[PDB]
Amino acid sequence: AFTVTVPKDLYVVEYGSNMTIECKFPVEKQLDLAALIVYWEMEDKNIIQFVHGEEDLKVQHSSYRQRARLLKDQLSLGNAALQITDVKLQDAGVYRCMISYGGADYKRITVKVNAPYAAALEHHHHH
Amino acid sequence: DPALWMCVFAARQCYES
Ligand SMILES: *CC(=O)Nc1ccc(NC(=O)C*)cc1
Repeated sequence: AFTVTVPKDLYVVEYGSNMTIECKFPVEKQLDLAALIVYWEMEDKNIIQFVHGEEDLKVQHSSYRQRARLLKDQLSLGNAALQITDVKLQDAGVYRCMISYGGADYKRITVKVNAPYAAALEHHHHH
Repeated sequence: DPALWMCVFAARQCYES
């Protein structure tokens, strides 16, 4: 059948870095935007709604605005790559990508946002 | 599937405003 896969189902990233999480799906030769729909959620918030070559900026939850986008040219490889920049703590949680391109499937991805070593350091100087 | 996903996305977008 149609099948979405994830190269990795757990990302661990540092507060304030940029992250790119990935979903793969089968594309042959050339992509057909007419047939393609890509969604990204995490928890109870809408990240990406890519329907027929157009990404409706209005459906995006406000905390992801100007800060999370879908990598377009990656799509022609069957890679729906979500890129969040300057990650916050409230970006940790269970993400999910849903893809329709002929068939339809989804997969889940866990993302954790930990503090930098220097923050653990300050906190050990209270020890 | 994608119809359901668009429904839920619509529902949450409404709530958020
Ligand atoms: C299928 C579908 O689109 N359902 C749906 C439910 C509610 C809303 N709007 C609000 O909740 C404001 C849109 C679509």
